[PDB]
Amino acid sequence: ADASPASAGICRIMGDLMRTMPILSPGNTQTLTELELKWQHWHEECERYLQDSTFATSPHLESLLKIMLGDEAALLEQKELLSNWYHFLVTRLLYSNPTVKPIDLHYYA
Amino acid sequence: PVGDGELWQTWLPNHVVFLRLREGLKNQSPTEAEKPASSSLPSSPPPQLLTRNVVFGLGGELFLWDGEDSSFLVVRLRGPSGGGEEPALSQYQRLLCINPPLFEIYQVLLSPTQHHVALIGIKGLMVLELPKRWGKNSEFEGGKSTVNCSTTPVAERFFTSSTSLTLKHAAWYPSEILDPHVVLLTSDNVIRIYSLREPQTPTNVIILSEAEEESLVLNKGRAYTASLGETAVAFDFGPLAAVPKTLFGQNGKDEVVAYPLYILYENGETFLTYISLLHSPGNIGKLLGPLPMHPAAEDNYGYDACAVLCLPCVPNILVIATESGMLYHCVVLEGEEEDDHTSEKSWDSRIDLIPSLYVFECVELELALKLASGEDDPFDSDFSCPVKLHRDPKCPSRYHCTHEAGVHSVGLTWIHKLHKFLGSDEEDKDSLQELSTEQKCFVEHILCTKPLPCRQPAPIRGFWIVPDILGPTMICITSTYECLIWPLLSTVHPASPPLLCTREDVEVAESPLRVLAETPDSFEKHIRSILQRSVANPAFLKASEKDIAPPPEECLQLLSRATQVFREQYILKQDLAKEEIQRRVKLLCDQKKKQLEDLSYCREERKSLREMAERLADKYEEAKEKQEDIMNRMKKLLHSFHSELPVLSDSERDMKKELQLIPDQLRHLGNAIKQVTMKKDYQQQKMEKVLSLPKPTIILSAYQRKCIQSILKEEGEHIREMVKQINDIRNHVNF
Amino acid sequence: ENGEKITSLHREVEKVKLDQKRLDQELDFILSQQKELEDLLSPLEELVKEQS
Amino acid sequence: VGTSEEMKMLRTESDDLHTFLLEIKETTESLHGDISSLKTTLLEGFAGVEEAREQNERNRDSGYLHLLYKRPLDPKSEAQLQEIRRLHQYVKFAVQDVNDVLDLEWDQHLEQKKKQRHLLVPERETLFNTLANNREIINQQRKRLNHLVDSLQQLRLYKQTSLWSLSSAVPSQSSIHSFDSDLESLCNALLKTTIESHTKSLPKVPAKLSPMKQAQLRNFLAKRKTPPVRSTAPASLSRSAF
Repeated sequence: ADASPASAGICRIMGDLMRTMPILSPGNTQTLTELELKWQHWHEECERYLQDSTFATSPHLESLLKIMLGDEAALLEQKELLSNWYHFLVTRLLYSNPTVKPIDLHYYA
Repeated sequence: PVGDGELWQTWLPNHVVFLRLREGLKNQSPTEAEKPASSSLPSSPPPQLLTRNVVFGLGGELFLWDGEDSSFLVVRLRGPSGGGEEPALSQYQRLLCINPPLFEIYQVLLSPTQHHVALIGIKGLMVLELPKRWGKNSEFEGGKSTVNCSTTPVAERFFTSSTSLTLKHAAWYPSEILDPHVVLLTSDNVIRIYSLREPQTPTNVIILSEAEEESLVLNKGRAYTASLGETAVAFDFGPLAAVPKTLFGQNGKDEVVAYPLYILYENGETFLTYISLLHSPGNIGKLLGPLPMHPAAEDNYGYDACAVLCLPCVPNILVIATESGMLYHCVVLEGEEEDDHTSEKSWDSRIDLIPSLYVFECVELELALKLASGEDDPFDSDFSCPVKLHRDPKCPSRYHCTHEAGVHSVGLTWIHKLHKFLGSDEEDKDSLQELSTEQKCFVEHILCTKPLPCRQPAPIRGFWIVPDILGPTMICITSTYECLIWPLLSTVHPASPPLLCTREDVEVAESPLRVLAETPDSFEKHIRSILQRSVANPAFLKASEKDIAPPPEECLQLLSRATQVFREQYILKQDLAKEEIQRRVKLLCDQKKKQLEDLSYCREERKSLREMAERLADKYEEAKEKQEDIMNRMKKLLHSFHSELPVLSDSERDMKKELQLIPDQLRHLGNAIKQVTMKKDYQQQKMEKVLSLPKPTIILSAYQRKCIQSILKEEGEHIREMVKQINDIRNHVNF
Repeated sequence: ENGEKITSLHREVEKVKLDQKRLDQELDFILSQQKELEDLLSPLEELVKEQS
Repeated sequence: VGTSEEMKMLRTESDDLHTFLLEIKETTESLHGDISSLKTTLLEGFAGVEEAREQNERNRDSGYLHLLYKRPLDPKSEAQLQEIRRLHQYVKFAVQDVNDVLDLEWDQHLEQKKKQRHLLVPERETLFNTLANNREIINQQRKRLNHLVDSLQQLRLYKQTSLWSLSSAVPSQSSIHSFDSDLESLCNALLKTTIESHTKSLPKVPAKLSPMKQAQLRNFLAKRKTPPVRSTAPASLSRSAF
């Protein structure tokens, strides 16, 4: 954004989506269903920017949006940036199941 | 979440306990089908059918009386909280009685202390003690499949001797602070309180009949008082109250506190008594009544009164109910003090102040569904049975009614207005004017088991309201042991104002929608108002594989009643909600268009204001250069108008002395500047001649930088709140 | 939210457009009064050219 | 009503233009100042024409010439002498001020060059001591501002609702020697959370009604007719399709 005043506006939409993501905070008195319903809005807002084609001027930012949406095809296009299968697992849980339980976990592994 | 709620609706009616009870009832039915009658006549009426509740719940488990084992069957409503395993349809505990009850049970009741259960029958009481919970699950005896429970018979020697005595009504005494006491009403018009410490002798006894001074005569007239309704039928407790100071001699000072017990007769008269188990029986326990019911009624408010319920509110609301399905809403108020004016010749100087009952409204229940018969038959027979009243454990403005043909829910919308009017100031008349606006109660037919005149009912055997584990949720169990479940609304909603959208729009500068940002629910609440139902079809119990097939004509009228209610109360309101969302979405599309046209005009004036400001700077410097040569013509003329003066003044000559002195001070200052420059040159060249070895970079750690960035945040946000608080005070203290 | 911005934005457009147009006219008044001063000054510049 | 992008473009291009309605306003409200300055220099000009008129006629008297021996300076000649005196005193002070700042730098260079011969660490604690100073200055202005609010509430000039305030946090060292202090801190916190006490009374009796509200409610309900609220069957089955 400092070097490239043509992408900088779109790079800041990406960066602001990277600030609206509902990550759990250990000091914070919320439910899992609150995290879940907020993350569902964030997903319904990220996919919205993919339908109006917002990132189709820089394919790197278009990939980052698919990764942040839990796209298992775009995540496997990143396999040369995932040095092991258990980092791929934790990435896939972050962007496809943030309310995962121990008794679901085997199937994802 | 939300999806947690649907699983229990499909699971619980299919649990193995409801399969056991639907198999026992089959095995009971083979034996008695063949003997021909011979000529005799029983000189006796049939027994009264008492509406039942042989079910309760505690902490998250449901308790059903199995009279074929003589036990409670105990089933859990809390699934494993994480585990990936399904809740086991086969799992329960049995709580078996050590001594079995020697009578048919029509009702069960848990104690205020939650440790003891009354087992209630027409000829007795037995009380069960709950076994101690422990183990990983807080289970009875740590998870045993059968547990044996202590059981104590109460008033046994009175019921086993007096063959013409029966129970009418029973409850626990309202205390968490005493031994558990049980209260009974029996077929002699006497109330009796028993201790579980002393279960064969009453702690207190209250006679309800006026029968002093005529003694030493026997028992027979019990036929003839009952024909006049002079039988006590039911009772309930109001909240803990300070006793009226007129009921004691003028000695006391301590304010005595007791429970008001309200008592109902078969004629529909009500009486009061103040009961304490903490004070001496001096005047405490005197009967007060009959309590006058206002306004006066020309039928006399029925003569078939069967149940009573005292709501935990101020003033008290006493619900009175009949076998005809009428429910009266009596507000209880203390009586009036009479002025000494204009009266004569009353003849006892001993008027206790007796409280008055005030009917706010009455409800008429559809006990079985009314259909379209002809106009010409004066002898169709309205289907009466003993109404059973229940308190809602999460909504103090709702109560529930179970009968033989179904279940009804009732919400008193005006209770919130009554608590408003009494809690505002003593000049507030307009909260009393709100109490006059015709928001009646709402009445809700949840379950129907007699949907047609021809059909036999399925009388309720179990009723409970779950508060916390399924949300607020109702559980009903039939005469056939079928389990039926409804989630209850958490709030008694009054009706909303009439349609906030008969508006025509008017343009000056601002949006009509600003007023609708002030409340976040605004538009969704307008749709929720349009969708507000005022009739619904009740949930129907399925027909049985032993029922008679009805005439087609009853089935057509039941269908047309149902499709009319769907057309009038659902379909019409959903298309009205659709037209409202169509109107709202259009206005937002057209306002969104306007904002792009508005923005695009301001985008062109962005150019206009620049191609104006540039020329205003051009035109200013033109006027400014012109001012300076006008002034530099002026400053020359004034200089010529002083040059023609023929002699030097005293001041010209003496300014000339000072101007001749300054050059030698400038000779010293113009060496001092050079001395300070050559000082700087020497110092700077002595700083330069050190810059040939490196300083170490002070790498503040990623956590130590984050520490300073957190402290500078806390302190910068404290500074913002102080700048704010100074301006907030300055906006209030204008001088 | 978008409307409260755009309707308040529009009001400062017409404000700056009013005050810029006021400065244009207060400059015409300065340029006119500077001439009244210049036509007044010039006769004093003639009297000194004769007296000298 | 739209896409997520349309409703966002309507925010950015509004703020990307609101920024310029400060840029072009600040130049407009500034140029009004210099246009007001120029009007002042114009009125100096109108005064100078009339000084020049009076002095031209004053120079034509033969009596006036006799007093010139005792004239003060003209106000322009003395204003230039007062400016020369002001500039002389300024050039004299700023020579001393710059001389003495250059010795205050230079003995501080000698002081740093003394300190450089006995080891390390002053460049850590000036940062934390300034933070500690700012943090008690924040507490002193906060102590003063509450005492003003107490005083204004004493005087009844101010009335308030309720407000709240903020708390601190700190991060750990990473580099491997603290763990038993991190644990003893946690141990003392667990010891300081171990159990508390019990109470007993009667319940509070509920509030009694006002006799005036009670008598009003009797006088309302005794006049109310009580027609029954029926279970509402649909009032015309004579609208069936069969």
